[PDB]
Amino acid sequence: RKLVEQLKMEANIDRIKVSKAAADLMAYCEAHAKEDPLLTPVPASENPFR
Amino acid sequence: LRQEAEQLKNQIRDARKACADATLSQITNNIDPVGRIQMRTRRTLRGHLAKIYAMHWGTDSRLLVSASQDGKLIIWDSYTTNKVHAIPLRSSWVMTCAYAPSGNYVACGGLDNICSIYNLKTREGNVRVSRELAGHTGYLSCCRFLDDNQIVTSSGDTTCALWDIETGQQTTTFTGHTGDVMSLSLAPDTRLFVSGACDASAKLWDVREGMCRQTFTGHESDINAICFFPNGNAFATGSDDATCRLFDLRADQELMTYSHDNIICGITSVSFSKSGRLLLAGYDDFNCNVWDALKADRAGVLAGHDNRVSCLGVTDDGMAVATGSWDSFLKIWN
Amino acid sequence: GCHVDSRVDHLFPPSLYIFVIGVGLPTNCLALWAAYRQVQQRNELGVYLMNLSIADLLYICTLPLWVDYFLHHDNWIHGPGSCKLFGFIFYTNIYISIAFLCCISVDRYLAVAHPLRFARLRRVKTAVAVSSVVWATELGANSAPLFHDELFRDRYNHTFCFEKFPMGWVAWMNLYRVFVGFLFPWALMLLSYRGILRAVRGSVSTERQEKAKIKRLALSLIAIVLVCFAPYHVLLLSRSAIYLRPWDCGFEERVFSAYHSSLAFTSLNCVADPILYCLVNEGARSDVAKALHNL
Amino acid sequence: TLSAEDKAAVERSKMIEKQLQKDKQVYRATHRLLLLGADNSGKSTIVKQMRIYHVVKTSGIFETKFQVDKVNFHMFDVGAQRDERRKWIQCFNDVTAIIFVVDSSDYNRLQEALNDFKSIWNNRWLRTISVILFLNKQDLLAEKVLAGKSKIEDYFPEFARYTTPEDATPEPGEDPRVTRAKYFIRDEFLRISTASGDGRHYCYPHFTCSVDTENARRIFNDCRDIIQRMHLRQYELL
Amino acid sequence: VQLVESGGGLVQPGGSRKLSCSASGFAFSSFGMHWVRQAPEKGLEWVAYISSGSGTIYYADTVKGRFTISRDDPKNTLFLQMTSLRSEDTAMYYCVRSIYYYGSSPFDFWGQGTTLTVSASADIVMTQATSSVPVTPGESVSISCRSSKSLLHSNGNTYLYWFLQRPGQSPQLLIYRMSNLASGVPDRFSGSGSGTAFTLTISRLEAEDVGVYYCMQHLEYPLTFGAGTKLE
Repeated sequence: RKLVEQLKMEANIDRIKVSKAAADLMAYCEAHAKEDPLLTPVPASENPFR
Repeated sequence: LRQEAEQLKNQIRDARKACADATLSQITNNIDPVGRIQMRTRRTLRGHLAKIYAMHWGTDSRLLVSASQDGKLIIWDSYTTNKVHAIPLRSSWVMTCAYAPSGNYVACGGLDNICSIYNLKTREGNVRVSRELAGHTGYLSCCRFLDDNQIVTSSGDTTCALWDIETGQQTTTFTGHTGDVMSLSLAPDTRLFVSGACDASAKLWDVREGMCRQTFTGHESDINAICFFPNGNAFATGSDDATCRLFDLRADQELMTYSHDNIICGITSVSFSKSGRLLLAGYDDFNCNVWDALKADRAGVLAGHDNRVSCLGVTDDGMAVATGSWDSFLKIWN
Repeated sequence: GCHVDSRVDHLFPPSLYIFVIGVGLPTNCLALWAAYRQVQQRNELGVYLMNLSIADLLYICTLPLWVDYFLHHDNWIHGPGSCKLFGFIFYTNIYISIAFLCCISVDRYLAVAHPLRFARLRRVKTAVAVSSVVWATELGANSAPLFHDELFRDRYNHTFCFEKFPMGWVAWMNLYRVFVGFLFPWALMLLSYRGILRAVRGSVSTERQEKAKIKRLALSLIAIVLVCFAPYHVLLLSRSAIYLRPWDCGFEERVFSAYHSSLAFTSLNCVADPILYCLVNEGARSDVAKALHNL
Repeated sequence: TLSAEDKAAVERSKMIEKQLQKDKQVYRATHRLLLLGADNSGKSTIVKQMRIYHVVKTSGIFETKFQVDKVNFHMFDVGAQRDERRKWIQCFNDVTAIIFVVDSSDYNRLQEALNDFKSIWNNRWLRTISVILFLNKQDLLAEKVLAGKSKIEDYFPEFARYTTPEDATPEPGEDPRVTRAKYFIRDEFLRISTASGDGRHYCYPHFTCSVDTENARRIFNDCRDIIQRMHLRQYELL
Repeated sequence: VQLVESGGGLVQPGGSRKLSCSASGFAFSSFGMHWVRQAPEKGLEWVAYISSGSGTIYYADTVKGRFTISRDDPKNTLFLQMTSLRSEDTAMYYCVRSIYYYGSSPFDFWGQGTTLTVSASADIVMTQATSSVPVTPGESVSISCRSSKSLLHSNGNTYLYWFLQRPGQSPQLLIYRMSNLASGVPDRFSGSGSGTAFTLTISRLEAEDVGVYYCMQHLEYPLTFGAGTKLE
C-alpha cells in the first residue's frame, strides 16, 4: 500500500535527455582539467609528497 | 493490488526507456583518453595491528583517520607520517570511520550498533567519547557528518538514520530498503545522500523530508560502495558482481558500466577524482584500479597491497589517494 | 716438521669448489631474497634465513683464492693479510652456519611443540637480538688464530695458510671446535626435530602423508648436516687426538688427503642450505618464480 | 633539518608507536572465537556458564573473555543482527576458530542446522577458519531416544541403513541406540565438513551438554591444534 | 584545567630549592612543560622545558648546569631542582603547558606563579617597539616586534607567539604560530607579519585589554621572549 504511493511519487518526476547528462558530465570534466593533480602530474615542487 | 505496483514499475521502466537517446560511450568517443596513468607509493603509514576497513580524509587534506578491527582509530599526518592521535575504541569490530568537516570530531561504528562520536579538540589533551548514538537494530555500515551536530548512519537493518548529536535522537529515519545498507555518500551540498544496499539497489534520499526521492536498480548482486560525482548530479557504485556503475540523478538511468572479463572479484571501495575524469575502485584481487569515467577503459592500476583493498579515499584538492588493505597498511599515492 | 703430499688433493677440492661457486652463488642469493620476503611478512624465521645465506655468501666469496691456493700444491702467493681475513672467513663461516641452523630448529620447536606460548621469543626483534648474539659469540670465540702467526711458509714447495703440518694451542682450539661447534648444535637440532615430530604425532588436522613428509624432511636436514660436517671433525679430532706421548709426526699418509678432501666435502653444506630451507618449500619457490618473472 | 615543533611531533609519534607495540603484544597473545548457533541451540547457556565458572538494549555483539591454562580467549556472539550473515561474517576471517553450537534433540530443525553449517563451511572468507561444532543437548537426545515417542528414521530416511562406526567411544555406558543416533548426527555434519575441505581447515566435533564444565578445555585443545597447524604452515614445515 | 605551583620563598645566596608545580584537570602525561621566570620588574625568560616521556630536556644557557627539571607523571607534579642560587635567580617562576602535533596550540595554559627572592652568542634576539603605548578605549593598536633571524621555516610555519599579561594574574596566550587565535581569545585580536617584522592588532579595545604584550619565538632553542609592550 505505502509501496504503491512511494513508487508513484518517485515516478511522477521530470527527466532530462541522457545526451544532456553526458554533455554535462563532460563539461564538468573539462572545466576542472587543470586542477586535478592525478590527471595532470604537478611538477615536483608543489606536492608535499616529494 | 500488486498488479497496480507491477503496472507502475512497468510505467517507470517505459519512461526511463523513452528518456534514453544516446549513451555516454558514443558521445565521449571524440574525447582523448587520459592515457596510461602511473601513480607511485609516496608514503606508507604503518601501525595498525589488524586489518583496516575504513579511512576518511580531513578537509584540510593533510590529516587522516583510519579504523582497524584491533579496536583503534589512528589520526595520521600524511605529509610526515606522524601519528597525531590514537583512539582506543570500546568495540573492536569497527567498520566505518568519519572525520568531521570542522575537524573537531571523528565518528566510528560497527557490530556494536552504536555510532560513537569523539571530541578531538578538548581543554584536556586527550580525545574522549562525546556521546554514543543508539537505536539501530543492525550493524552500522557507514557514518557521515553533515556538520558538527548532525550525522547520517547506515545500518544492517534497512534503516538509514539522521541524528542530532546534541541530544541523540533519530530525527529522520529513512526506510525503504530490503537488504543491508552498505555505503552512504553525501551530496556536495549536504541536502541529499545515496545509499547502496544488499537488494542490489541504490536510493537518493531527501534529508529534510525523509522520502526515497529516486531508486536505482541495475546490479546483479549486493552493492558494496558508493560515491558522488563531484558535480552532485551523478554517482558511482561497486558491487560483488565485479562491476561498477554510474547513475545520473536527473536522467534516472545507468550511464556506463566499468567491467572487464579478467576481473572476477568484487569492488570494495569507490572514489572519484577531483574532476571525475578518474574513477578509483578497490578490489579483492589485492589491488586497486583506476578507471576513465568517460571512456570506461582501465586507465591505471594501484598494486602494492598484499591483501584486499578495503578502503580508498581521494583528498579534497586531489593531490593524493589513500588506500588501506587487510594487510594493516595505508599507502599514500600521488 | 714432517712433509706430506697431495697427489689428487690439488684436483678434487678445486673442481668441487668450482661447482660450489657456480651453483651455490645464485641459489644462496635466491635464499636471501626469499628470507627477506619472509621478514617483510612479520616472520621470525626469515631473519635467521637471511643470516644463513649471508653466512654462506661470504664463504663463497672466500673460495676463489683458496682455489688458487689449492691447484698450486698448497702455495699462497697473495699476502699475509689476505691469509688472515680470508682463512678466518673460510674456517668460521661453517660454524656460523651450524649455529643458525640450530637457531632455526629451536624456533620451529617453539612454534610447533609449544604453541600458544612463548610469544615474545617468536618476534622479529628477539630474533635480531639472538642473531647479533650468535655473530658476536662465533666471531669472537673462533678469533684465536687472528692473534697468532699468520702463515707457516715452507720449503717443500708449500706456502701455507691457517694450517701448519704438524700442529700447542691449535689442539685445544680443535677440541672446542668439535665439541661446541658441531656436537652441541647438532644435539640441539636432533632433539628439537624429535620434539617437533612428537608434537606432530598428535595433530588431528594433519593427514598421514604430511606427517611422513615432515619426518622425511627433518631426517634429511639432520642427515645432510651430519654427512657434510662429520668427516672434517672426525679427522680433525683424530689429528688433535695425537698431539696431546712422542712428537711422532708421521701422518703424511693422512694429512692432506684426509683434511683437504674433507674440507672440500664440508663446503657442500653451503649449497645444501638454499635447497633444504628455500627450494623444497612451495611458497619460497613461488616467491622465487615471482622474482624470475621480472627478469 | 626540522623545527623544534616537528621534533616534538615526531616524539609524539614515537610514543604512540610505543603504546601500539604494547597493544600488539597483548593482541597477539589473545585468541579470538566466534560463537554461532540457533535459537534452540543452547549457546546462551554455554556463554553464561563459561562467564560464570571462568573469569545496552540493541547491542549487536557480546564480548566474553575467559582464560584457560594462562591463555586468553575472546569469544563473540552476535546479539542484535538480522537473519542475513553474508556481510558481517567477513569480519571474522582472522579468528582462531568458529564454535558452531547445534541442538541435537530437535530432529526437525536439524536440517536447517545442516544448511547453516554448509553455509559457514563453504563461505569464501571463512576458508582456513576451523570449526569446533558443539553437538549440544546430548541428555535430551538420550532421553528422547529412550522414550521412543519421536523417531529419527522418519525425518532422516538413511538412518535405517546406518551402522555405528567402530571407532565409537561411549564412555559411561549408555544404550546402543543413543550412541547410534548421536554418531549419525555427527556423521552428517562431518560429511558436510569433509566434502569440500581441501585440507586448509578442519572440523572438530564434540558432544556437549550445556552444563558441562569441560567446554573451555575442549576449545583450548582444539585451538592448540589449529595454531599448531598454522605454525607448521608458517615455518616451512609443510 | 589548572596548574598550581608552590615551593618558593626567601632563600639565601648559594642555597638550593625545589620548585613544584601540581597539575590537575588535564592529561598531564601527554604534555610538555616549561618553566618561565620573569624578573621583578622585567620581561619573561625561559628556564627549562621537559618533554612528554622525558626524552627531551632543554635548559637555558644562563642556568645550564645549576638547574634541573623533572616530572612525576603518576603523582602529577612537575619539579625544578635549583642549585647555587645566584642573584639573577630572583624572579616569579611560571609553569606552562605545551603539546605538540599538527595543528596544536603550545603554551596555552600558564600557572599562577611562585615568587622566589634571593637576598643580597648564537641566539635569536626579539626586540619590541617603545615599551609604552597609551591608547584610549575603542581605538585600534598595532604592537610590533622584530626578530634577528627569519622565524619562517621550510615547513611554512612562522613560530611567533603572542602573550598578554594583565597587571594581576599570569600570562595568557593570544596568538600562536603568528596567526592563530587561542581557545577563548576574542575575534578582535589578529596577528600578521612577514618573517622578521611582526605586528599584533587589537581591533577595538576594552578596559580588560590592558597589560603587557610579550612575543616569543619557538623556531629554535633557547626560547627568547622580548621586552614586552605596555598599554595604558
